[PDB]
Amino acid sequence: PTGHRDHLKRKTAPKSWMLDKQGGTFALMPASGPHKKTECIPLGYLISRFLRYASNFKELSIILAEKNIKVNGRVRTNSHFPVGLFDVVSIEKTGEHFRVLYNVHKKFHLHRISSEEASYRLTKVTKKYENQGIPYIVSSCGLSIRFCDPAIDLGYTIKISNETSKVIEYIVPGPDKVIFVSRGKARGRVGVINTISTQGKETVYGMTDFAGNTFSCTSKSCILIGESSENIWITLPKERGIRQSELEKINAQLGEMID
Amino acid sequence: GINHRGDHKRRKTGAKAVISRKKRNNRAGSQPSSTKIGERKVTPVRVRGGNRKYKALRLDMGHFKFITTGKFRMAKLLQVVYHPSSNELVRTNTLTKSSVVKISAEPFKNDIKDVARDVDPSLHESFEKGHLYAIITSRPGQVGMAQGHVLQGDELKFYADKFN
Amino acid sequence: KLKVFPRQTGVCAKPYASHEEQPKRRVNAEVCGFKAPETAYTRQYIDKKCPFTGDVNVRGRLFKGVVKKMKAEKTIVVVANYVHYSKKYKRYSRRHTNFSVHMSPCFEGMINVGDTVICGETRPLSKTKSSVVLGYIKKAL
RNA sequence: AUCAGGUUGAUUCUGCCUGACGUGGAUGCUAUUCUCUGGGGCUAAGCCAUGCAUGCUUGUGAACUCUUUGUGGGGGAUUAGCGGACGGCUCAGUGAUAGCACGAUGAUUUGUUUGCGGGAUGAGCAGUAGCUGCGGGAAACUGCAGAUAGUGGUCUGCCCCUGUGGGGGUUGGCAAGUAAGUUGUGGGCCUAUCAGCUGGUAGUUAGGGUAAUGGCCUAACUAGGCGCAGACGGGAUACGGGGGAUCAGGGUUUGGUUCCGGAGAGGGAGCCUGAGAGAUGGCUACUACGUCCAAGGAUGGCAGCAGGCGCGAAACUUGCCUAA
Repeated sequence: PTGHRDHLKRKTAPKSWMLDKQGGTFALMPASGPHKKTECIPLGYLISRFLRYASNFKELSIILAEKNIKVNGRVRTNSHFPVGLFDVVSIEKTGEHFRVLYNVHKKFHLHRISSEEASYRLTKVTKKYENQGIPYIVSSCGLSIRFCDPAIDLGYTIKISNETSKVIEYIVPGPDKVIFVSRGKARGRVGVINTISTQGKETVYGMTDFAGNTFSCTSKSCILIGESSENIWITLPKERGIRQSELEKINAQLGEMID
Repeated sequence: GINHRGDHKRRKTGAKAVISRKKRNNRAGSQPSSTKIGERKVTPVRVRGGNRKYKALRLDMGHFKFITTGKFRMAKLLQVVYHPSSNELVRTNTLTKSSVVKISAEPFKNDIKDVARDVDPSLHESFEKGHLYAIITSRPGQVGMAQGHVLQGDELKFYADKFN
Repeated sequence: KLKVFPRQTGVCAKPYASHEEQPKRRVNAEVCGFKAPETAYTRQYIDKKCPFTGDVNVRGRLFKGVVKKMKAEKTIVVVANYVHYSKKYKRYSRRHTNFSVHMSPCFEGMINVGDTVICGETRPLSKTKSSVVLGYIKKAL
């Protein structure tokens, strides 16, 4: 036990992938690349469980070797390629576009979009370095972009072209904005910033759902997706990320309990 | 071979060691290379990751720097006169880091004539016998070369009291 | 009894300089709330293991203790107190841990057996030392 | 959230012994069906007959071969490349150097994956696999001659550290992701008919070695370091957790065994190739037991899946599979 492992047992697969407990002993192992390993799903599951296109694996490998898929406007033919949050999946025949999201139950979700919305991507700026006489910035999906503004720093959200891969414009975080929580206890919930305070080298955002509930979370689990409550830069899913509590779910089915 | 683990040492309280593993190639080491003077010989070794070190077995022609003017010259190595740790490394003419060597003085003939025989008169007396003193700040067993600077003033007096 | 010529790692002076005009000693201000002593500026010593004028970085947890011994060269023994909870009997017990700590020479005539010190965590410094003294508090009479 | 029987001629007590309820192993009688879930761990980490458990891809095209024939085709040997460090089995060693929890790496390396960067169509000589012949040996294995791709030296240029001298190298990169190494503190197995223990032992200064910090190793010098809040020793069926059983509460007992971490391949050592091994379906030696021979040599590793012997109170098929 000093050499890398190449297999996944099925009990250890992440809960967001929604895999049945039986159905074999193994699960697809994702490859290295764009996103982290705890924040991606293999490409081959998206085409046979979330679209139910291929019923098999002999068929799923006829769809990928015929070059019919494009992640972020770029053809992919590998079933282990990893796909992450806010990524566009395009399918030429039967023209369609999807964006990869979460539920409020914290599972994955494919959300259909239009064509002039399929030329976007939102990411956070994490690193920044200079090499060979050029200034770079590093995305949160892992890319480097050269020759951006000199006034983009760690934390801002940037908009990537997705057909030339170049920055368009960005968002600086401050009160009266919108947020998507990409991980943690509160994954898949949208809010509106109220206060920004500090602690021992931390920043915490007080938030407020689109229904009145309150909220709070560090700045490492949040991406800005809007300028104000009616200026969001992507299309949200059907439910908008509310997460009604369990008191408020039985009254829907049972009414109130007045004295 | 040489191995750099500490699984075989007595404990902080003095208790005898208990070993439950064979040695690992993770922590393997080498025998000391002993760089002598004369007729350059350097060897490339293959190290972890596929990378490369250069292990000098013999060397001539250091690459020294005159500090007051800031110019590099390539001189010739004559002999070793002081090593701070072991003086059995001076009887053998072995070149480690921070050993003081006696160097040939011709290539610095332009540089030394910007200093008078005023406050440094001990630098001008050895120049007329034909040699200067230098000191090595590279690691000849790890990079395959000697590289240092010439002693003047404060340094040259501190070390001169050592090797007489 | 020095064996090499004394000079801080990082600065480089010139051979024929004056004793009043030559480079300045570089010092710090340590983990945010600890200022360097004043015997760190006005003193001559070379310590590569010193937190202020040295080459070590302090990234880790800070702890407190009581000076128990001062008998080796630049190394003291500090005792730290703590407590453990028993579940079956519903009570605590008092316990201690021993540390070997690096004391730089800028604390020469300051710490005595019985004071309290604040130490920081470093990379391994010897077989038993992995921490350093940052400040102290002299005992009250 | 419960009690019964038993010391007396009769009595009230103290006190243990026994019954009444679960659970893991072995065993007697007796048995119709289907559905889920288990089965050589304890004794011998004892010894093993026979079969199977690891091979693929070409910008590579030999022998041979076709065509009325040419910078033509078929054919498939060998070069070159990738993998065999994972998967599977077991619990001897290890009482904390392992494992779990929270930390440091500003002290480090990372093939395949992703996005950027980077690349000698110059001279001049050596020379090989397959292939075509002569052969040795009981075997297992092997030699010599002939002629050719890739290829290997040396100059030339290119790049690097320098320069009022010179000296090296032969194209090897950056950032993410994935993996790996190193390191701090803390935890109820039993034992004082175990009370004092420790010499690379505790520290300083220099160098070597390493991918990297460090007595990891060496030279010189100081005299330290741990302990009834149990040191240093010795014992028992000691792999650690996630977990299991019992059941008012508080507690007691157990975990060889699906998932994650470690360690090992009869016993010890030492190494090569490679991004990664101190590898055992890799190599070399000593050592336990061996096996085949024409006698001079050559060889073995089921704690992989079936199976056999042995051991014991104690545990299944030498089956079918180009489907999930």
